[PDB]
Amino acid sequence: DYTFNSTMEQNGCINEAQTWDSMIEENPDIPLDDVWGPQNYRPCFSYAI
Amino acid sequence: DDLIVFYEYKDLGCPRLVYYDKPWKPVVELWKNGIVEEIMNAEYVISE
Ligand SMILES: *[C@@H]1O[C@H](CO)[C@@H](O[C@@H]2O[C@H](CO)[C@@H](O[C@@H]3O[C@H](CO[C@@H]4O[C@H](CO)[C@@H](O)[C@H](O)[C@@H]4O)[C@@H](O)[C@H](O[C@@H]4O[C@H](CO)[C@@H](O)[C@H](O)[C@@H]4O)[C@@H]3O)[C@H](O)[C@H]2NC(C)=O)[C@H](O)[C@H]1NC(C)=O
Ligand SMILES: *[C@@H]1O[C@H](CO)[C@@H](O[C@@H]2O[C@H](CO)[C@@H](O)[C@H](O)[C@H]2NC(C)=O)[C@H](O)[C@H]1NC(C)=O
Repeated sequence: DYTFNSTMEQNGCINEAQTWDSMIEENPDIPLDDVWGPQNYRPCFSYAI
Repeated sequence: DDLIVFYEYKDLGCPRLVYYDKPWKPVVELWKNGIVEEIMNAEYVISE
């Protein structure tokens, strides 16, 4: 129960981004520290990724 | 005959929309270093 200010559009995500829930669902058992980070950043203004 | 076409979103993107029995010519733009600089006004052709 905590949300944010804007949506996926109105900021410029041309394609589907990466959000916290999808990243958590991605990594099953490992602590939250190694789930999402700068080694895993994929940009959303992408059109091709 | 039974010809089939495989659309590629990633190469192309969302395709344009035009309607039946309307005179249309595309508008083409020239880009230098990822910057819009001038509309192209020279002779060009299209094909399939
Ligand atoms: C802070 O966070 C914000 C987002 O919340 C970031 O803001 C965005 O940063 C992007 C990177 O600097 C800006 O880049 C855009 O990327 C688009 C890429 O699209 C290309 O399209 C061609 C085909 O034409 C492909 O070949 C390429 O591979 C790409 O897919 C560009 O289209 C886009 O250009 C314009 O952007 C304006 C933004 O107003 C649009 O109105 C316009 O229609 C067109 O899309 C641009 O180059 C992005 O603009 C920017 N967004 C905003 C709202 O600011 C910041 O970068 C983050 N801060 C830092 C320091 O990084
Ligand atoms: C998100 O909510 C914030 C409120 O904090 C909005 O921020 C405003 O942005 C405008 C645009 O420049 C500023 O003039 C206001 O001063 C800002 N308000 C505040 C209280 O800081 C923002 O517009 C919202 N974003 C969206 C997409 O709705």
